[PDB]
Amino acid sequence: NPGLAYGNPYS
Amino acid sequence: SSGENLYFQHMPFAARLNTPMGPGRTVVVKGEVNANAKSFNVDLLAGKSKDIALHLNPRLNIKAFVRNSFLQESWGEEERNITSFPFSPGMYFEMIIYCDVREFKVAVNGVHSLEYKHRFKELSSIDTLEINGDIHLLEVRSW
Repeated sequence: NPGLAYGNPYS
Repeated sequence: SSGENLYFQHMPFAARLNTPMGPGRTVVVKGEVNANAKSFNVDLLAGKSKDIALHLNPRLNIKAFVRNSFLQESWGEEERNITSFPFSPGMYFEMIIYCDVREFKVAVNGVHSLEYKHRFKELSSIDTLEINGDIHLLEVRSW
């Protein structure tokens, strides 16, 4: 888990 | 180390990336902008030549998100176009830098913000991350 509160638009 | 706890890390912060840039590489910077911030920067550099392949420089006084490269000891032409300035004083932010074949893509808080066509072409020589300025850094990760 990258721990991204906002998610990743590039995934 | 990716995922190292940077809560008490002094600015400037400098780190060698384990895997350097190339198609598919991702770096994330998580932190908070000081309420009294004027500016900060996140740079991707070629550690040997010290060229800065990507310079990301939010300037809070004018609300401008400046991007440039420092190649052969000279700054290039700045890129400043933005749909909106995505930082604010006191805010938590997540900035994601994704390296594609022809350009970097940069997202702030989960939303695509800009593209930056590669000027430094030898992507796997880009092996160093430097961060400085008026922020509280919490964590850097790369994959």
